[PDB]
Amino acid sequence: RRMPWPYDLTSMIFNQPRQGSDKIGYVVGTSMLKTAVVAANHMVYYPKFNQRVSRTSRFFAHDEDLACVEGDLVHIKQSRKISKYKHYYVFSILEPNIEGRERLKLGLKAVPPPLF
Amino acid sequence: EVLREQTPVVALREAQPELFKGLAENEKNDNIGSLSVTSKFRAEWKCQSCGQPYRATIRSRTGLTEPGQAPLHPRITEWSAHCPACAWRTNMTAIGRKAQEEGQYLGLETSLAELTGAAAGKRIPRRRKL
Amino acid sequence: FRDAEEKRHARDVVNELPNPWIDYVTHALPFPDRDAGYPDEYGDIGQWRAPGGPGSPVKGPGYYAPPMEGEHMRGYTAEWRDPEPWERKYKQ
Amino acid sequence: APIETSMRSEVLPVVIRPPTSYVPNHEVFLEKADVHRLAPTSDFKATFKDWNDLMTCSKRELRTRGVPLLTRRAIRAAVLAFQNGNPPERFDTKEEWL
Amino acid sequence: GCAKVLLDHGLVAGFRDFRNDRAFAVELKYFQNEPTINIIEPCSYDGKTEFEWSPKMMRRLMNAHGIHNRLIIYICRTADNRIIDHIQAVKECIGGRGLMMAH
Amino acid sequence: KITFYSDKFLFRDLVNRREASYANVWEMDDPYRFLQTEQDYEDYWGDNYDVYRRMFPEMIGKSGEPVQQYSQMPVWAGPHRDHANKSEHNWMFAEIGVNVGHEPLKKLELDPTNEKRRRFVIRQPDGSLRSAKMSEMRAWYWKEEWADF
Amino acid sequence: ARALVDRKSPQLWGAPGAPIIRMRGHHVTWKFQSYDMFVEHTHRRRNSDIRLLHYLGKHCPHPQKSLWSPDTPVTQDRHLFMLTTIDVDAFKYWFGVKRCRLSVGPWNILAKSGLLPPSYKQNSKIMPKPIFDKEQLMRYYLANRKDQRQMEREDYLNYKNSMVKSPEERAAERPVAPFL
Amino acid sequence: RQMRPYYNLPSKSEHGRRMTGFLTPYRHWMWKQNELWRNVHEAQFEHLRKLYKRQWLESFRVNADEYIYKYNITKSAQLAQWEHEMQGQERKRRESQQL
Amino acid sequence: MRDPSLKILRAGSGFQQLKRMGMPFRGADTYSVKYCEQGRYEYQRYLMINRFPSEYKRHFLRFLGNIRGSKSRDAVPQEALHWLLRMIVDNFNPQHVHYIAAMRTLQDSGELDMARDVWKIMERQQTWPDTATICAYLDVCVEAGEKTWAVEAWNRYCTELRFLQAGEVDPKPITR
Amino acid sequence: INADGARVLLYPARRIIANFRVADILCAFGFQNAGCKINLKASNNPKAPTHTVE
Amino acid sequence: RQPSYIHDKRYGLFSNEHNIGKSRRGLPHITPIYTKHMSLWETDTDASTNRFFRHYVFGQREEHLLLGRPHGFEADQAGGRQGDSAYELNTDQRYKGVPRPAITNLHYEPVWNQTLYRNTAHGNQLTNPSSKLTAAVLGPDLMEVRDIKSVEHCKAWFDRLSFLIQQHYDAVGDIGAFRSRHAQHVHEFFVAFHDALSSFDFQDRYLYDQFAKARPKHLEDLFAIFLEMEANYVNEAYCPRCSLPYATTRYCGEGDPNTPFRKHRGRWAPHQYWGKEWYDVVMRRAEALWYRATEDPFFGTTAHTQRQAEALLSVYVKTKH
RNA sequence: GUCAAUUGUUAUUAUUCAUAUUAAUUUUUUUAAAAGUUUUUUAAUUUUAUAUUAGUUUAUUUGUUUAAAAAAUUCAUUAUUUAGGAAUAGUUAAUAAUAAUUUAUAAUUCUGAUUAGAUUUGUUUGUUAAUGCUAUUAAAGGGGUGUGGAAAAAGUGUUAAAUUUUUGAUAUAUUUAAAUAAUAAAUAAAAUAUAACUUAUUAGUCAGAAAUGGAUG
Repeated sequence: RRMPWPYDLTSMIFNQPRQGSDKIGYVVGTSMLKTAVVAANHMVYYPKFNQRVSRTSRFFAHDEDLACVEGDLVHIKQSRKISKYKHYYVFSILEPNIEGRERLKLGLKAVPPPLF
Repeated sequence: EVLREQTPVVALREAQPELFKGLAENEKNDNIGSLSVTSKFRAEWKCQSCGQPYRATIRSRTGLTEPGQAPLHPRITEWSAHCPACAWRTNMTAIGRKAQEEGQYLGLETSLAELTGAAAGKRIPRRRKL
Repeated sequence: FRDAEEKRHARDVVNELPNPWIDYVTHALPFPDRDAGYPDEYGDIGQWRAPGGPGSPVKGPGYYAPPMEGEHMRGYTAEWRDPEPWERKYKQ
Repeated sequence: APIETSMRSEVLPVVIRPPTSYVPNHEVFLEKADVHRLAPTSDFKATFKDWNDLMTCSKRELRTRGVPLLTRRAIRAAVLAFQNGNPPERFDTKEEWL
Repeated sequence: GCAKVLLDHGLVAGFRDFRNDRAFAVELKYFQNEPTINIIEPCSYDGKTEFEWSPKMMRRLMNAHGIHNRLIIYICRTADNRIIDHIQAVKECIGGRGLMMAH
Repeated sequence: KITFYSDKFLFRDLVNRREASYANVWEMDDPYRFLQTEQDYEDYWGDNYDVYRRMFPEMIGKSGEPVQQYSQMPVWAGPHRDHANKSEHNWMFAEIGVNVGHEPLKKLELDPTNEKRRRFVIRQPDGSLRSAKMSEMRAWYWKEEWADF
Repeated sequence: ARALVDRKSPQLWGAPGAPIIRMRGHHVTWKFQSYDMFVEHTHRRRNSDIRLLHYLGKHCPHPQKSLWSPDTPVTQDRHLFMLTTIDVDAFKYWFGVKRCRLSVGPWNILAKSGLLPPSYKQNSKIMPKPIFDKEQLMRYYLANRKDQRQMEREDYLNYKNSMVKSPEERAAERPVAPFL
Repeated sequence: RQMRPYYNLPSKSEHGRRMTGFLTPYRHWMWKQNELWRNVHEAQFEHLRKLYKRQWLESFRVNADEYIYKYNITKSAQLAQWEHEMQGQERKRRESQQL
Repeated sequence: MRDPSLKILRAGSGFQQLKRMGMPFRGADTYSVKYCEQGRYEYQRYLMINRFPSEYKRHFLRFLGNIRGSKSRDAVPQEALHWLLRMIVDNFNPQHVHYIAAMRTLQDSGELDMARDVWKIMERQQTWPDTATICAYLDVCVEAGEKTWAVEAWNRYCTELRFLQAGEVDPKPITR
Repeated sequence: INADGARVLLYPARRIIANFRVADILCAFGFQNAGCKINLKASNNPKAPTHTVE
Repeated sequence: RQPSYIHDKRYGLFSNEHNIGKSRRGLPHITPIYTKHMSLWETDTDASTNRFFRHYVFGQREEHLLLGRPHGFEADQAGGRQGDSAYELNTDQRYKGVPRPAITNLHYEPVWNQTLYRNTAHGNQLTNPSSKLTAAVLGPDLMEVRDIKSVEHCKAWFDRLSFLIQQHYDAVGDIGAFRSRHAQHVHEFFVAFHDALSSFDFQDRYLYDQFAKARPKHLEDLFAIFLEMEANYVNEAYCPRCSLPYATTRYCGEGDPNTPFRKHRGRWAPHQYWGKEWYDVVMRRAEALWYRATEDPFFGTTAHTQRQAEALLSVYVKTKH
């Protein structure tokens, strides 16, 4: 048995109007337009083990002015259904990847490419 | 049943012989009369009107009960003086009579019958309302 | 009907006695007046706890001293401002 | 275990009406009570002996004489509504249903 | 704080906070050339799990079949970060996470 | 008990004794020096019923809420339906609610002073409404054990 | 609405209707039987109280003996007691505020307690329904009708707002010379 | 449940319902009598339904009176403590600043 | 063999307890006497709930709909006051629209004392009413005919109100 | 305790709780509130009775 | 289980029924109920109050791992925390964020929070039967009318006993074809009448208030009458275990159906003559009441009466002790 | 702040694992059950909307008046099985009421996807001293004149339900479905209304309660 553990990072920093209302995570994907893929942590607590592990997932969020560069810390919130999979909007960006803007200012991709 | 012989009520023989004589001749009328007028004994009876026997407890046709007993329907004396089927007409002939005589029926006759007077109304001390 | 039922009501002395089941409603809000033996924060039955323990809402401070730069002598004396035949043993 | 009781007649005198002129018989009154074919009231008329016979028949007594449930329903208030002020005035609906 | 508690219960002769960051010293105390601390065990065999103790979960321990029994000593780290033995922990009726046991 | 008192636990009990004062000697050796609070007095004297009945009158309670009748509801239907109020079986009615009905607050749930007294009405078979006396009310709560050892 | 009508459960006025106080039996023998009174919407779904708004109380159909009374023989009003518990709080709400329906099945019981008058299906067969005519009721309405002014104080108090601030009370909530 | 008496207005058409729901001009009058007995007995409801609705409202206004009154005791206490915690806190940020 | 006390003291957050916490013998003798001591509603703690940014307004409108809609025909004049309470009971702090909506609806219904009750509630809630709201309560005070009320409310809230002098600028721009 | 071949536990209880053998080994011993469970298997075991005793 | 009033306070009073009114609701997976103890809420409660937040390894760790707070696997601060981070250490957070809410002032200045309405002005001005307001509004006149049964109940109680005293005065006499007077019948009723006054389970105390005004002066000494009864029952004619002749009727208990010698499978026992033992049982039965005469709190008088002393002395002389 | 408590006769030892109890299939007459829904003036028209199928694990989500009765939506987060494991495909996103051949190269996937196999997605069980192991729903099968407020619309019944009070003196109905019957299983009788099967019985006898003879070899 693996039961959802609400007490976590996003719960402790932000008062969530309902379950999972707001979330926080790193901007993994900005390939799609007006849609910054984010990886955030939703906790699962094992009563058997009595230890809780983190299962990280992928959420989409809508950034209007294309403000989210790869490697940023965003504080997203839930909202009305924008598409089949977007229901989040980037409420605020905490940590901007300075390099990501500058490494784009040089003319490159905001992150070196993966290896495999 | 709970108050086996605690009621000081007197028997039917001494009190109401006409009911005692109205009883169906159960051959034990010397015994049936000895019971109280209030008793819950489901005695048989004779149709005063319909020439048949009918089963109505002593107090029902009597209409009398002990203080502490839950009072009966206050108009039972007539309901059980008459054998039940043959009884219906009696209490309906009276009210239908005074019904057509004015074309009016209101069951509220009890209230005006309950009304002894505005003097009797003041037997209630009403409360100092806020 | 209404008057002649209220009128006969105006005669009987058994009336004019406030019947609780008619006069009012005991409690209107869905949450009870006080905590009544329900499972506590730690999951134990109310038999194993006493209401008003440490989980009780904080009673709150008494005074009000906003700053660290709270500098006033003749203060700090305004917090405390403390016949009869008592039995000797008990007063001991 | 002494427990007295106000007998069911003493709370309310249960007196049964005599037949009105419209259904003055034991049989014709039961003929009035076949609202739907599932209650064959008419072929069960003979089961009761007279007017005053039908009226006092109880849940145990009606049942023991073989009266099926739908009849155990329909025959009842034909008496009761009659006691209350509604004699069994109901146009049979078999043909329209059928 | 734990050694401070065990000391006041006497399972150890006496601790000392040398204020060294790494390690401090505690003097064991023997009786009948047998160590006073028969069975001492850390509550959470793993750091990932941190079991917390209701003021009743401790109170059930003090009663071994109807006799108020303060033999075993459990240490609790209160929410206020006061290292407290289970005995005092039920006294002022406050819970905390469970560090270890000793008896 | 299996408590392990410290080696110096009664020190405050000592400097009390080692510094006690007594005006007359009998005070020093009085037989009821042990008795400090009422919780002590109730037990020490709980043996001799004699003083126990005469010192504690409140233990043998004699004051209960008098069985009080409640007025009915004047029904506009007239006497045509007023037969229903009278019946065979005296109906017992008790109040249930998210507020009231719980065991722990029983001593408050039936307090004669608490404005929120749980409501218990018995419709007597005649039709009158009376308050249920304390015996029936408690029967709506669960049972309890009690006996003089 | 459905080409196949839900035959064994036909209900009026579409769905999903307002609350109705109902009597749900827990299907066991009559000895073990004990019904419920509960505020549920009109239609019943097969998920068995999926749609229960609020649970009022419990009724026992079997006449129980002395409910552990002191076995008082002297009252003589110690008939077989019929226990019944009812949530007056919620009922005062749903009946009054949300205007739920009221089914006769339970209603007869509530009438016993003092909340409500006898139900309709309760028919005093000895006392039939009376006859009515406007004329003889006019003279009564002509004879004894309450004054308009007094009645306006009655219904207003009886229906709108019982709590009316008396001058004495009004004399208290009047402020004082510090800030008056 | 609409009832279809026998002397009710009949229709001699076999295409549909045979009996019609069109009363006899006496069944109108018995109705206005039997319908009245309801109105005679029913007008008690809208009297009660206003009464019970009145109490429950006044109930909510006197019960929640004590509640808001008591809840205010808690929040005023809980908050005065929170501004006091940041006070008991800020001195630590000071002393740790000294360290 | 592992200690039995451990086998209990280990699984304190056992999913059995989790149900009794709601995360996903029985007489009156056992329950403590200290139960009957808690005063009315003391058992409840403070509650600081954050609601959705939109639902902050929708919920206000429904409250704004009842108060200014209570005095239609059926709902009692008092009802306007009962909706102000149900909001406050559930921690929605009552905004100035819900205050004016009460005093207006209450005055229209001839209820003057109750119209002051709404004013004391906002005196209890320690909500400082703006000038628009201050004049509102004074309006019922006119129907109330009490100088003792207006004088009281005068000192407390509208003391520093000063006429716009010729030299002062104009209605201040939004600064918050 | 792990006497070689078994892991035996002794714990308090309201009364004597054990199998038919261990019942007497505590009762014929003299204990009253004892409670014992012999590893529920006595891990290092052939089927031998002395391991229940030692 | 958790109660249901938890649902309302978090979401809204009576928010339940509005949600129930959904057309497509509960089929097949309902929206379950949010019943979570108020101190265990995900959002509102801080770390110092919610125990679950005090978890470290996957809880507070990530926070200090994000905030930059020097954090260890165990330390002096709340959760795996050693010292403040550079930000907390340098910036003043007293008045940053939401302004200090005005309702705080309510605490130090508490006169504002006051119950506008009298809790008794709810409709319960007379729910307290013993209050001063109750007797005032009811007046002295209707005051007794509220409790005519409490007087009638108590008074009818005695008139059961005063009647029983006379009927079963002398137990030797017979009241049936096999029915006899006996001392137990008055006692077990009286005990039951003393049961109502005194018991904890069958608990009725109001009756004693009415004793002063519902007492029969014929029974001011309830217990002398009790002792005057055994002196009658001491006669050697009828069985002391049976109240029937020990010769006429062979086996006792047939004649009074309530006799406990008959059980689900209770057989019979022979009769007995009046012997020393059945002199002694009377003695202890005579004794037990004597001490009770003064020790009985509800009925027994304060001290013995001249009617009592001669009454017991009668039983002694008769029982030949 | 009142209830956690473990019972196999083993067979060198290691290894949860044959013969035990609990709960189940075995296991048996005491709860079902058949058709004809019903209105209406118009050959018509009002009112009569989710058990039983077939194969689904990133899955199933919702009402303008219909009723009630006098500006609330089509979206979502989560959790998803196979022992030995590699690709998927009317694509994704942005335009827009475009896009049968627009614009990007996109989208899923080893954090185990798609196809295939089994399973109807679980406040329901059982076991237990207990984290656990171990069950459960009678329940939505595409679109093709589009009705209706909502497709839930040629099986699949049973609820006191269907626009006059049909009827509650009823709970009883006999063939196909769950639903634990050896109900004081053996001595004194049933405050009965007398109807139910009818006889209603088996196992053991080396080890461990208990055997000799007779065969056998």
